[PDB]
Formats: sequence, C-alpha cells, structure tokens
Amino acid sequence: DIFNRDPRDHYDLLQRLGGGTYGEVFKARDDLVALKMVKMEPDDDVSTLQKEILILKTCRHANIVAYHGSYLWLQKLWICMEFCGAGSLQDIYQVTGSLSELQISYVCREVLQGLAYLHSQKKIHRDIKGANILINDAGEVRLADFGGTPYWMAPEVAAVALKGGYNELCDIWSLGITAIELAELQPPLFDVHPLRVLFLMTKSGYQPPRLKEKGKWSAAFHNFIKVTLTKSPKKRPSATKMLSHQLVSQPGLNRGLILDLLDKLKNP
Ligand SMILES: Fc1cc(NC2=NCC3(CCOCC3)CO2)cc(F)c1Oc1ccnc2[nH]cc(C3(C(F)(F)F)CC3)c12
Repeated sequence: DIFNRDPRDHYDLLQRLGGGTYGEVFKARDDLVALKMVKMEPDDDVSTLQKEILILKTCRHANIVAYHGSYLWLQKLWICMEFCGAGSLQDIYQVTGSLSELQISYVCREVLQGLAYLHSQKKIHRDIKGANILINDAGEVRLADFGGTPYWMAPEVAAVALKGGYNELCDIWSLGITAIELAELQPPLFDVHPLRVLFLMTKSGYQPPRLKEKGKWSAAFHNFIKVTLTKSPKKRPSATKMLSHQLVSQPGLNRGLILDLLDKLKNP
C-alpha cells in the first residue's frame, strides 16, 4: 500500500526539520510523525523502489524508527515515520560535547538491539554513525532508515553495484567507530582525505583505530572498541554476541542517561 491520498488529508504539517544530508523533512500530527518528501522527476518510476519498500514496513522493532507508509500524491513521494524530537546524536553532541562512557554504553546497547533485529530479517543497515542514530524526547534510541548506466555491466559487476559481497558484521565495525565518534566528536582519521583512508584501511598492515585518551575510559570500553573493530569479518562478533559484552550488559543503562544529555542540550 503506497497510498495516493495527499499527506495533508491524514496529517497537519507542524515545522520543517530538514536540510544538510537529511533533505526535506516535516514535523506533523495525526500522534507526532516525521514526513520526508522526495521530488519525483521525469524518468523516475516509484515501482523500482517496490523491493526496498517491503524491507521497511515489515522491519518492526522499538530501536528501529517505525515506517507508517508512503504517498505519491502530486510529483512527490512522502515517507511518514516515527517522530524523534531530538534529531541525531550528531545534532546533540555538536551542542553538548562528548558523551559520557555510560551514555555511549546505553546508546551502543540500544543500537545493538536494533542491529540484532535487522540482522534477524537479513537486513544490513550499512550506515551506522551519529547522524543516523535518532533520539526522542523520552531519551529513547532509534536507528534511522535513510537512502553511470548499468547497460554495459556484466551481471557479476551489477550484483556488487547493488550488494557488496560483505555481510551484516560491517554494522558491528561501524558501531565501534560510532562509539569513538560519540566520545571524541569525530570518527578516527576525520582530518585525512577520504581516498587516502580507503587506501590505508585496504592495507593488510592496517591497525584498527583506538580511543585517543586511554585514562579517560574503563577497560570494558577499550575492549568493546577492540572487539567491534576486529579487522577480519570472520572473527568479528555478531550483534547478539556483542549484547553480552560487559559495557552494554552492565545494569544502570536506561533512558535517564539520555534525558540528562537532553537537559544539557537545552541548558548548555
Ligand atoms: F534525524 C534528523 C536530523 C536532522 N538534523 C539536521 N541537522 C542540521 C540541519 C542543517 C542546519 O539547519 C538545521 C538542521 C539539518 O538537519 C533533520 C532531520 F530531518 C532528521 O530527520 C528526522 C527528524 C525527526 N524524526 C525523524 N524520524 C525519521 C527521520 C528521518 C527522516 F527524516 F529521513 F525521515 C531521518 C530518518 C526523522
């Protein structure tokens, strides 16, 4: 059901939230939602999204931003989703400064619960980072679902153009980098040219990154980083396995840690 009704018949529009990497997004009410709007242009064909649309509606979990349905009404696709009033962790840390280890430990647990669920549906997130971890005003954590010609490509080039070949354990690596990003306000190598990073990561002598200040963080955090950032995908622990890790299975982790962060945000 890709409705054609006009969003403005089910929802009142409240404030525009987008810009930057997020594009055009609206706060709205029925229950508060986000409406992301994409301008459909000439050769555009909604039916080519068919595949990546069913992947959304049937992916239902507390730690995954809920997808409520789409609209084409008038040259524009509108995706209606669970509203997260505080935006991304990147929106937040750009104001509050670095998260505490306990805040990061709660975020990691909630993300790993979401990743365990996506991996169970044979979905790979592919884009874990501060910008794609959303926070609601209750301090709860939700993973955001964003996203030349092929006419001459061999079918094996086409397969890679889509998939990659790699598997869901790439999300575990991205979570490690995100944990460092939440601690230090940038991923490792952020000041290094992207091409150079690709080449360096590609060497067999590449050292996985680390937390810069050793003394600031518990051995459990250093160990969480060391194991999430396992070079070999074959020895890298799963989401489910990572959720028994000391850092994320410690008691005291709850949304209070984030309500704190949100107080600090509006009272900086
Ligand atoms: F998470 C969002 C963050 C931002 N932040 C931002 N920082 C700098 C800016 C440039 C400088 O000016 C000020 C803002 C541009 O924007 C903007 C957004 F619109 C965001 O989207 C949502 C917001 C709230 N509930 C949602 N639920 C789902 C979603 C998304 C969907 F919008 F894509 F649907 C993401 C999945 C969603």
